[PDB]
Order: sequence, then structure tokens, then C-alpha cells
Amino acid sequence: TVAVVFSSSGPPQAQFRARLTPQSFLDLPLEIQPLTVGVNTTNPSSLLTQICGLLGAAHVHGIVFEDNVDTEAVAQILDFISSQTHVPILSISGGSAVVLTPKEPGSAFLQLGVSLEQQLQVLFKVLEEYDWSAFAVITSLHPGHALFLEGVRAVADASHVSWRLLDVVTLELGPGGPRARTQRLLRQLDAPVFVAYCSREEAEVLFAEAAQAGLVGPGHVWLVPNLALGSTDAPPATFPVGLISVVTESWRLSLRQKVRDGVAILALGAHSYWRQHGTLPAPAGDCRVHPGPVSPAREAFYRHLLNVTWEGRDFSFSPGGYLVQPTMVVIALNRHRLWEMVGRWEHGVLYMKYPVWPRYSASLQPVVDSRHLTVATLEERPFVIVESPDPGTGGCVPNTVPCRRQSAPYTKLCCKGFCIDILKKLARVVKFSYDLYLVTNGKHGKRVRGVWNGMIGEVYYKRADMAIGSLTINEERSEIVDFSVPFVETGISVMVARTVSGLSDKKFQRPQDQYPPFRFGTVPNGSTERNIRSNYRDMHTHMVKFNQRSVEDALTSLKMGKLDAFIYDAAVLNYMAGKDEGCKLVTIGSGKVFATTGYGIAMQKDSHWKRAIDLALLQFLGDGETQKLETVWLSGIC
Amino acid sequence: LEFEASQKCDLVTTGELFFRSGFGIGMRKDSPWKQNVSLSILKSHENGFMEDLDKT
Amino acid sequence: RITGINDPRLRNPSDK
Ligand SMILES: *[C@@H]1O[C@H](CO)[C@@H](O)[C@H](O)[C@H]1NC(C)=O
Ligand SMILES: *[C@@H]1O[C@H](CO)[C@@H](O)[C@H](O)[C@H]1NC(C)=O
Repeated sequence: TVAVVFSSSGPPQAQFRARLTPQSFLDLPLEIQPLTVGVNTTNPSSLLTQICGLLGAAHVHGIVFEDNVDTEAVAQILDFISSQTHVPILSISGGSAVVLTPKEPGSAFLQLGVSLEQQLQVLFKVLEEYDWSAFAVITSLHPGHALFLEGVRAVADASHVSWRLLDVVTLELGPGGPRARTQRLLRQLDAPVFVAYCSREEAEVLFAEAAQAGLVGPGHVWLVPNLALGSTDAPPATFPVGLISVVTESWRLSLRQKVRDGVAILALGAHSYWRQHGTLPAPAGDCRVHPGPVSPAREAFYRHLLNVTWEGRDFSFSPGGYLVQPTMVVIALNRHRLWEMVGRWEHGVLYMKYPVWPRYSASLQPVVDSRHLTVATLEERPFVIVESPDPGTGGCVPNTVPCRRQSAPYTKLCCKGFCIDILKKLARVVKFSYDLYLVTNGKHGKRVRGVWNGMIGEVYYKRADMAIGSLTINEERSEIVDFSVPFVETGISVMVARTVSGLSDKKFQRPQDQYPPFRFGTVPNGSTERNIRSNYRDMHTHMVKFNQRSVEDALTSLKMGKLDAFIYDAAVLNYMAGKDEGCKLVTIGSGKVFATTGYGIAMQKDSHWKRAIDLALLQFLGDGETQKLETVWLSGIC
Repeated sequence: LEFEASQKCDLVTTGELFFRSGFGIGMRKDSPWKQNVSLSILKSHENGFMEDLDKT
Repeated sequence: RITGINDPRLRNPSDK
């Protein structure tokens, strides 16, 4: 048998009947007969008398609690009762589901919640991803403030980033006290990120005071644990929009649904113990007698009661009465005063709905940071390399940047390469922030009747602000999108198998050879095939039967013997001939470069960045760091 | 240096380049002539005219 | 030739 108790809400007579009705709900192998009890008011004698009477006149094996208006100092009574009469109980919701760390020795409470350590871990896993590192910690004079202050420091030393702390302050945010002193202390602060710990009344007082002393505008960000924010279904006034909290799963289920989970976990625990010994332990419910030394049978049943799994939800209780390894979900206050999901957490890796933090204003109209820009690119093997994050610690190796392939759902890869290092140094010197995302359409750029795809398309239509990578310079692009000075020098080159004297040779100029027809490369839809077609019609006509899949399959075709000559860029062709199986070489060499242009950073027309960072590129080229990067990333054997 | 080394006699360039830079036309700050000069230079690079001038 | 500064066989991993 399993008991059920309600408290302090709209009278759930219909809910009580609906809970009592499924005497066989088929939610587990075997179903003990459920019974329901309801207390009118929450009080010490009321609760004590009801539970003692029910469990002494019913002979019950387990009992499931349901919470109330969320007042404190109620879980202690449950701990006391469970320790005395040795009956396992379980709290499911409200204020009684707040973790009690030093529980009684022989008690079996098992309240589903999360300790401050796990919540702080999740919060610092969302601070690291957006890279704030401000740490303005504010705590009121609360009973548990010392534990929070110890935990934040303990976790601060358990990560990679320095986490430069700025200030921690403790103030009397109670119903009665000097408001002027707290006003003075709040008026003197400077940090873009705040972490606060207090109670709901303390939260409302502190937020009202912060609104008075101008700390709630679009400049700062606030974070609170689940202890504050109260009901979750009625956000009061003076609560800043953009508040971030972390709550466990099932923050939107029904009261009836929660009880169904509570009875299921007890039923599986008995069933799991049933397979071991084929019995259900007898109840021990003499509240009046209050007997019982340490009992091994109930101890073994409780030990087997810890781990449970059903319906694809892992409930694993630590020795302390709180569950370990849950799947928390981060929530935030939308622009219309309504809690909404922002980012999940599942086996230690954090996700987010937004690649950047939306910042709102007093009259909404989401402001955009002036010193932040979006950069488009894609993968070119010598220059941009994409690697999936390692299963090591969630985030990938340092000296790499997060980078996501846009297409709502996203997978966070992290891109590496030469142009990435250039971008990192540019961000270091010009003092700006950025986010990087790969392109999905055609590689580099084309004009199919005014529709430009690729990075040039994403920049020309004002969906991006730069476009770094392997992006050469030509007459067409330079008309519609700006450009900066070249930093890597390329052209057109031919790779052969280790026979021609340039493009003007009759081998390529006159495709009228009888026995041997020569074969070309020309991976289409790129820069080179535009110039080649525009300047030599016959070659374009005769180049239809040319292998065109990538810069990878062309090497295989050349090594096989199905193709004779490759035409492509120079900076990638000569590098590709540096590290090769054997030694495949090109024509005469750097003397054979045709239409010698250079790589560049595209920009929206008339952008104020252009002048600022062209000088930085020139400075970087002047003193020779580019030579070091080239010798690190662009060296070969043969 | 390379033109004179390969032109007259008995002179040889040692090693290779160690610090690279380009050549450009100078103009006053924010002059209106810049865009057209750059476009014409680029189109002459890609035309092949600069190759003919070089070989000449 | 396995140098100490950087070998392309070492800088770029090979199969053998
Ligand atoms: C833990 O889970 C296993 C697997 O079902 C079960 O046999 C065991 O009773 C559970 N409890 C303990 C204490 O091992
Ligand atoms: C540059 O060329 C455009 C047309 O190509 C012309 O309208 C403009 O006057 C030129 N710029 C100057 C400074 O003459």
C-alpha cells in the first residue's frame, strides 16, 4: 500500500478522486492499492496526528508527499517522522523539495532536488560559453549563505578559466532595516554580470532597490538559483527581463503527473527488491510506542530503493536525500513576462537556443552591440579545418574557437586553421568581439541571375559583416563588396604527373589534337572558372569533360591516370604538392603564376572597420608574424 | 636587383627573398580616384596585359 | 630527416 497527502492549494477533491481511482494503473509490475489523505492546514500537530493515524491504522509500506504554498521549515518535520518510525517517504514538489544536507543519521527522506553545487556548476557552464567572467556576487543574510559562499569559491577553482572575481557583498535585505545603507552599497558597483542568492521576499526587495539605483538596464545580467523566483507560474513586478535561473526537469508538468511518478518509483523499488528476495517488507508504524533499533531488513530495502530507471528518466539518489545526475533546463524571462526555456543540460554538455544573448531595452526594440560582428566562412583544408568537439570535457581543445554550421537545431563544432589565427589576432588588436558560423550554400560565390550564394552572398545581402577564409580578389566581387589588403598571394597554376609551357601553349590554346586529347581540372562555380571562361571560349567549351568533385578526387584521378592536367589556385596546389604520397609536381613553379591576385577579407560597403583593420593587417605583415604562421601551417616534405 | 643581375654580366643574387612587399600608386587621403584606379589595375591583372608588359 | 624544430612527417601525421 502507498499513501498520498496533499496540501494548501485549490481544493483537489476531483484530483484526489482521480488519484484514488486507478487502483490498478498498470504503471509497474504489480500495483499496491493506493489511498489518499488530505490535511486542511499545515501545522506540527496537524501533520503529526494525520500521518501517525494513517500509518498506524493502515499498515502502509511507503508514503508519498505533495507540497504546499512553499513555506520553509516543513521538511524537517518529515525528516523527524521518517527517522522515528522508519517509514520511507518521498517529497515531490514545492518548498518541501528543498535539499536538506545534514539529514538525520537513520532517516530515509529522499527529496527530489538539486544541491547548490550542481546548480552553481550549471551556472558557471553558461558563464563560460558566453565568456563573461565578471563575478559580482551578492548574498543576503540567509541561513544558508555561508554554504553558497563556500561553494562558489570551491567551484571557481574547479575550472580552466581564471574567473577573475570582482566583489562579494552581504546586506540586510530583511523586512526591517536601514534602506539608506543598502542604497549606498548598491550605488557603488561595476560589473556586467551579477549572481544573487536570497529569498523571494528578499529577491523582490533587492530587485526593487536595484531598479531604484539604476542597475537593471540593458547593460547588466542577473543570475539566481532556484531558491528564489517562487511559484514559477506568477512572476511578480520589479523582476528584470532576462533573469536566468536553473530548474530541474518536470518544471511544467501537472500535479497529477508528478504523483504518478512518485508511485511509479516506489513500485519499481519494491519490484526490484522483489526479484532479489520475493517479498515486500512488513510495515513498522507504532508512532505511540516509538520502538526500533537499527533494523537490517528495512535498511536493505532502503539501500535497494536508491537506484531506479523507467520511462527513459534516470533517478539516482545520492546517500544524502537528493538525486544526482539530473537533466537541468535553464529558463529565462521573455520580453512579455513569461518563463521560457533557453538551454538544456544533459551529461555535462550545455546547449543554448540563442548563439548570442538577446539584449532588450526599456521600450524593447532589441539593441545590438556596436563592437560585435558576425563572421562567415567555410572549410578549406590548409586554411579552415572543422573538427567535432572531443568527448573529453564538452568544450574542445584551447587555441580553437566555437563554430556552428547554421542551416534552429545546431551542433557546436569548433573550427581551426590559418585564417582563424589571423582572426584571433585581429580581435585581440582591434578590440572587438565576434561569432563564427559556416556557410551552407555554394562554396565561394556565383551570380545566377542576380542571386549570389556563398560568403559573398551572405555579405552582400547584409546577413554578415566580414567573410574570412579562401576568398580571392577579382573585378566582379570588388565592385559590390569591399576588400582589404592581400595577406596571402595566389594565382592560377597547373599540376601534372611526375610537358607544357603555360596557358598560351598550343596544348591548351588549340584543342585540336588527334590522338591524345588533354584533360583539365577546373572545379567549377569558383573564381578560376569565371576568368578562364571569360578569356578563352574554346577552352571553356572543351573543358566540359573534366573531373569536378573536389580538390581531393582530382588527386586520385591524376594518380590513377584518367586525367592529365589540373587547373586551380596556387596557394592550395603548391601546398597540396608539399605533403603527398611520392612526389607529384607542378610546372616550372612560382614563375608560372597567372592572374596573380591575393586572398582578402570581404566587408560590407562603406564599413568603418575597413580603415581600422587594414592598418592592423599591414602591421602584422610588416614585422614577420605571417612568416611564422606560414612555417607553422604551410610546410611540406617534398 | 634581379633585372640588373640577369641583364649585364657577372652578378648573382644570393639566396632568396626574406621580407616581401608590393608596389602601389600613391594618392592623397580619401581621394576620389581610388576606386577606379583599383578596378582598372585589377582588370589589367586579369586581362593578361600586365603579363605582356612584363615580358616586354 | 627527423629534425627537432618541426618535421612535416611529424607535424602532419602519416600512416606508417
Ligand atoms: C541498483 O541497481 C541494480 C540493477 O537493477 C539493482 O540490482 C540493485 O538492487 C540496485 N541497488 C543497489 C544498492 O545495488
Ligand atoms: C569612377 O567610375 C565611375 C563609373 O565607372 C564614374 O561614375 C566615376 O566618376 C569615376 N570616378 C571618378 C573619381 O571619376
